[PDB]
Amino acid sequence: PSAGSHHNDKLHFKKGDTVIVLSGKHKGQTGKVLLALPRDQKVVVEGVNVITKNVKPSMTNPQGGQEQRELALHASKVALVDPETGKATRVRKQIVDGKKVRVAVASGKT
Amino acid sequence: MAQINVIGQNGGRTIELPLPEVNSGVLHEVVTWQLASRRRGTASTRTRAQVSKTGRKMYGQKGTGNARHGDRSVPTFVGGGVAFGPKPRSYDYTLPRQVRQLGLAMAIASRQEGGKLVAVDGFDIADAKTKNFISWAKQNGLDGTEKVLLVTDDENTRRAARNVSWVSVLPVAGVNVYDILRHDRLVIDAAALEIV
Amino acid sequence: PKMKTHKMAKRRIKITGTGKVMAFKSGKRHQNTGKSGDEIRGKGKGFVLAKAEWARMKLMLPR
Amino acid sequence: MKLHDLKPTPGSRKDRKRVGRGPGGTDKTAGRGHKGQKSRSGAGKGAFFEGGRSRLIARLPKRGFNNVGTTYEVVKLSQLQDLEDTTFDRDTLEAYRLVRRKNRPVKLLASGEISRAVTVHVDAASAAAIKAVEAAG
Amino acid sequence: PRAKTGIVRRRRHKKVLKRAKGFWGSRSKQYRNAFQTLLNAATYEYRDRRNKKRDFRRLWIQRINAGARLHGMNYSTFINGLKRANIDLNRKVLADIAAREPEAFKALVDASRNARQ
RNA sequence: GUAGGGGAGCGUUCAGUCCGCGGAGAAGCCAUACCGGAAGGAGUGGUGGAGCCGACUGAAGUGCGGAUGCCGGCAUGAGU
RNA sequence: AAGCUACACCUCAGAAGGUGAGAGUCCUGUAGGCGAACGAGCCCUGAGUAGGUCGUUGUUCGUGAAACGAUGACUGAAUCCGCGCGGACCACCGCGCAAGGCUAAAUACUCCCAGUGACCGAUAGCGCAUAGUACCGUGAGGGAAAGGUGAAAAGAACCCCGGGAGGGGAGUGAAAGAGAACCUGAAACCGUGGACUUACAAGCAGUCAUGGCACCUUAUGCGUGUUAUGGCGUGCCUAUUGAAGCAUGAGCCGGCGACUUAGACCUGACGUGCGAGCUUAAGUUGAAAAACGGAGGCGGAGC
RNA sequence: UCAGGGAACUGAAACAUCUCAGUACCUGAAGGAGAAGAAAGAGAAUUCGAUUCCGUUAGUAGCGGCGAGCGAACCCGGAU
Ligand SMILES: [Ca+2]
Ligand SMILES: [Ca+2]
Ligand SMILES: [Mg+2]
Ligand SMILES: [Mg+2]
Ligand SMILES: [Mg+2]
Ligand SMILES: [Mg+2]
Ligand SMILES: [Mg+2]
Ligand SMILES: [Mg+2]
Ligand SMILES: [Mg+2]
Ligand SMILES: [Mg+2]
Ligand SMILES: [Mg+2]
Ligand SMILES: [Mg+2]
Ligand SMILES: [Mg+2]
Ligand SMILES: [Mg+2]
Ligand SMILES: [Mg+2]
Ligand SMILES: [Mg+2]
Ligand SMILES: [Mg+2]
Ligand SMILES: [Mg+2]
Ligand SMILES: [Mg+2]
Ligand SMILES: [Mg+2]
Ligand SMILES: [Mg+2]
Ligand SMILES: [Mg+2]
Ligand SMILES: [Mg+2]
Ligand SMILES: [Mg+2]
Ligand SMILES: [Mg+2]
Ligand SMILES: [Mg+2]
Ligand SMILES: [Mg+2]
Ligand SMILES: [Mg+2]
Ligand SMILES: [Mg+2]
Ligand SMILES: [Mg+2]
Ligand SMILES: [Mg+2]
Ligand SMILES: [Mg+2]
Ligand SMILES: [Mg+2]
Ligand SMILES: [Mg+2]
Ligand SMILES: [Mg+2]
Ligand SMILES: [Mg+2]
Ligand SMILES: [Mg+2]
Ligand SMILES: [Mg+2]
Ligand SMILES: [Mg+2]
Ligand SMILES: [Mg+2]
Ligand SMILES: [Mg+2]
Ligand SMILES: [Mg+2]
Ligand SMILES: [Mg+2]
Ligand SMILES: [Mg+2]
Ligand SMILES: [Mg+2]
Ligand SMILES: [Mg+2]
Ligand SMILES: [Mg+2]
Ligand SMILES: [Mg+2]
Ligand SMILES: [Mg+2]
Ligand SMILES: [Mg+2]
Ligand SMILES: [Mg+2]
Ligand SMILES: [Mg+2]
Ligand SMILES: [Mg+2]
Ligand SMILES: [Mg+2]
Ligand SMILES: [Mg+2]
Ligand SMILES: [Mg+2]
Ligand SMILES: [Mg+2]
Ligand SMILES: [Mg+2]
Ligand SMILES: [Mg+2]
Ligand SMILES: [Mg+2]
Ligand SMILES: [Mg+2]
Ligand SMILES: [Mg+2]
Ligand SMILES: [Mg+2]
Ligand SMILES: [Mg+2]
Ligand SMILES: [Mg+2]
Ligand SMILES: [Mg+2]
Ligand SMILES: [Mg+2]
Repeated sequence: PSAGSHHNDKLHFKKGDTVIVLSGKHKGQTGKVLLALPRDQKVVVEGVNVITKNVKPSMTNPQGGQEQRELALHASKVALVDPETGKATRVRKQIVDGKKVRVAVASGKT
Repeated sequence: MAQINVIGQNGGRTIELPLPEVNSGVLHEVVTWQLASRRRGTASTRTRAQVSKTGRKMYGQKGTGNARHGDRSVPTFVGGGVAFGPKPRSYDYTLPRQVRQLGLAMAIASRQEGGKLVAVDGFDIADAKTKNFISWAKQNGLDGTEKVLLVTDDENTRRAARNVSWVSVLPVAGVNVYDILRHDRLVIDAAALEIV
Repeated sequence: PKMKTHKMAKRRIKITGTGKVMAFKSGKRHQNTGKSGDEIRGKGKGFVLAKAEWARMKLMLPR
Repeated sequence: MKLHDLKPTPGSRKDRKRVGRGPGGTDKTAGRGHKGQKSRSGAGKGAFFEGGRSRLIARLPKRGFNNVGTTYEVVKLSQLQDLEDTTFDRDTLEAYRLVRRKNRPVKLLASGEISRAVTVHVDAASAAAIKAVEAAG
Repeated sequence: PRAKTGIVRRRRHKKVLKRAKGFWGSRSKQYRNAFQTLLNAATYEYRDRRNKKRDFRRLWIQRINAGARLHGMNYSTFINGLKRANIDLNRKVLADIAAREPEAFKALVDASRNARQ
């Protein structure tokens, strides 16, 4: 099945952005972007994570071991914010030097 | 009869409509003709034989003890070859001219029970923006509890609302015994085609 | 399409009239003839009867 | 009008014969009879002994005139009609042929029609009523 | 448009199969013997209904002369003598009168015999 | 009442329009003693887990018990 | 949550796809706008000939009264008061200049790409949800079946019986009534349990009648299941004068499987439009739609 | 697409002419197309005006064991 790139293989955000989730259990919760894989539309943000029962043996250890770990989301979270939640986003209109197409919403830069 | 117009004039006008209580008979046959004429003929299926992709002669006409059979490409086989399948074809046919002109006249006529708004110009839309077309229509009882068909002449004026879920545009000419009959009302506008 | 069977045309079977199928009268062609003088004459123009439907579609366009 | 409530004229569409498809009618053998040369088909209008072969009297050509019987011609009210006005006013469809008139009940008033040729007895009843007829000189 | 057989054929077959209750063997489980058994069963249902009319006829009669002869006359010289007693005409299932009230069937015996004298 | 002609219809897919229904659960499947003159159609329950019924019109790859029919699965012979 | 609801908003943009279930206003997009260095793209005028005889042949041309073009064999002209044709042939009257060459466009097709569909949706659709593979053949050549965890791998740490395989718990998850022999899961077929039954019985396997024993969710009845016993009772189809036939076919169940399509074609029934008149074809222009187009076709005169 | 070769089942209710059909097949040459093309023409109006394609003429004129069956062109309307 071809996947992820119905969104023209583009991300609506960057590797280090602060972002908020709207979706399911994690709606309204916030975190820094950590992994952004664009062609599978995956995103990892701090505090979304869960208990991966881990390799029963011999990952240099005899016994296995549960441990909490990051669990990525489809770009079902909603992206950059500044006016303090939600936020659509439009502006790509030249910072200083006039070259970088910075971001904005109904307000200022991101 | 002769319903009131809007901005340009406000005259009466009703043409001698074909109104014997406009039978569903002629109207139905025109609609069927149109839905038939527009149909594409794109339904290929593989012929019993050679269009299907298989072989030869299979084995023993007599004496194997298995049933008779000849090749792997026949409808009795679960292999290939539809016997009497669709093949591409056309359904369009010249319906007689008198009946389609009678049809659209009857269609316009069917809306003189309760329907058919102004044929005249009535365009106070700010060049071309939908919210202002919605206001124009909203002053005419076109609040959109009823789907409505618009016909006119100015790309600037139909462009106002190609979007709205109730209305759909068509230019002058290109009217449809089906379209005006399938929307719940007709904004006839364009007074030129309306009067002769 | 649809041919006429040209075996119908200059052969007997005129199509003509109120839709009925005339044909000729046959025996003593130009095969030999002593025989009667009132039969050698009575071989002009007949007209068949319960076969016409077959004859017509031989030649429904009246060639 | 309601497309739900459109209805074709009763009796203007009848259903196809579905041959096969039950012992509720047209069982087993289809419309067909049982054995015999009735099966995957061929052979036409031919009896396969001797097909009533009658003899052939023959002459190849023909060419026939276009007709204008003058019974419509008298109620016409418009008179003195040259016939190239007539093909381009009504009647006389044929462009490839030549025109002729003929006697049909009466003639009555005067007229003057320029047809390609006509029956001699039209001149017996067109000349009476003070009318000319032009054979095309 | 293709229009495969799906859902139609199973529904038909299941209705036939469900007509088969305690049918023996593959009469209850294979469609083809279930349906075929039902053809012959049609034959039997109709014929039998008509016949059941005539069968209770027979049971009727066979009780009535047993009681009659208990009183010393046969069926023949009894249903005669009620009809010859004319207005006596009760006819339908005299069986039950003979089978439950004998005080009554004795009186009907006396009536028939009086009519034949 | 056989071939055969005639009449009125039931069900399947697709299309147009309507009326709507669906995670408080759809189609499909499963049971059933209700209904219609038949093809059939509903009620309720169990299963399922994402689509779908009813009405009117239109178009058909539209209705299987057979064809030593096809594909597939599974039996009998036999614990031989 | 995208559904319900309540209040808003854009619309030259309500085409579409994704997103934990159905989103105009969340994402990709859409209408519209812009858009690069190199990038692709409209006195003469034809001789081994013309013409002829023999064999043949092409167009409607089957040796027919058979012209004309065409060469295989043998022959073989004339110049502008001249040369070829006009269906044996002749005269007249007409049409045209052979034996030198080139020539775009309207036409065809579909390996390849895009869009669309009263096209399929896993026995369908291409043979292939990919494979000319596996497999068969010395070869030429023939030739399969093909699918689905969950929204997300969070893909089951740890414990228990077992060499394992397999399972039972604990966890995760809405669901493990999804666990990787992973959507639904019919039927034939195999079993385990229960009710009612069956070890002197003769049986197309039912049907109708009545007693017995269970049961009570369209359901305490004219019930439902199952029994005992009586009466009656020769599978189905085909093919046939005549089939239970010791005549054909068939192990069973599932799915595939047979009166169609085409054409300005004929001939009827029914229905609609216009009616002494009715109608277009190819095409042109417009297409979220259809108008135009009389060439031509059918009536109207028959023998 | 053009060319050099060129079948037979079949239909004719048998089969020789005939049909199937210059179809299948083989071979040669070429391209995005190709062929054809600029009148010793069509044809009967002293009309026309290179070629190709479509409609119609018309299943008409004709061909034919005058059997089965095969089947033009001109005029006219279009694409160019
Ligand atoms: Ca043993
Ligand atoms: Ca044994
Ligand atoms: Mg065998
Ligand atoms: Mg196939
Ligand atoms: Mg049809
Ligand atoms: Mg005649
Ligand atoms: Mg039909
Ligand atoms: Mg019938
Ligand atoms: Mg038979
Ligand atoms: Mg056959
Ligand atoms: Mg024939
Ligand atoms: Mg004979
Ligand atoms: Mg005419
Ligand atoms: Mg019986
Ligand atoms: Mg009695
Ligand atoms: Mg539910
Ligand atoms: Mg049901
Ligand atoms: Mg779901
Ligand atoms: Mg079929
Ligand atoms: Mg049968
Ligand atoms: Mg079978
Ligand atoms: Mg098998
Ligand atoms: Mg959506
Ligand atoms: Mg909302
Ligand atoms: Mg020269
Ligand atoms: Mg020569
Ligand atoms: Mg010669
Ligand atoms: Mg000959
Ligand atoms: Mg000559
Ligand atoms: Mg020559
Ligand atoms: Mg001549
Ligand atoms: Mg489908
Ligand atoms: Mg397949
Ligand atoms: Mg399969
Ligand atoms: Mg293959
Ligand atoms: Mg090998
Ligand atoms: Mg090999
Ligand atoms: Mg999945
Ligand atoms: Mg295991
Ligand atoms: Mg284990
Ligand atoms: Mg839990
Ligand atoms: Mg389980
Ligand atoms: Mg499951
Ligand atoms: Mg396992
Ligand atoms: Mg699912
Ligand atoms: Mg499963
Ligand atoms: Mg057990
Ligand atoms: Mg048991
Ligand atoms: Mg014993
Ligand atoms: Mg016993
Ligand atoms: Mg025994
Ligand atoms: Mg019994
Ligand atoms: Mg016999
Ligand atoms: Mg018998
Ligand atoms: Mg036997
Ligand atoms: Mg047998
Ligand atoms: Mg036999
Ligand atoms: Mg056998
Ligand atoms: Mg026609
Ligand atoms: Mg044609
Ligand atoms: Mg032969
Ligand atoms: Mg033959
Ligand atoms: Mg031959
Ligand atoms: Mg070919
Ligand atoms: Mg080649
Ligand atoms: Mg080459
Ligand atoms: Mg032309």
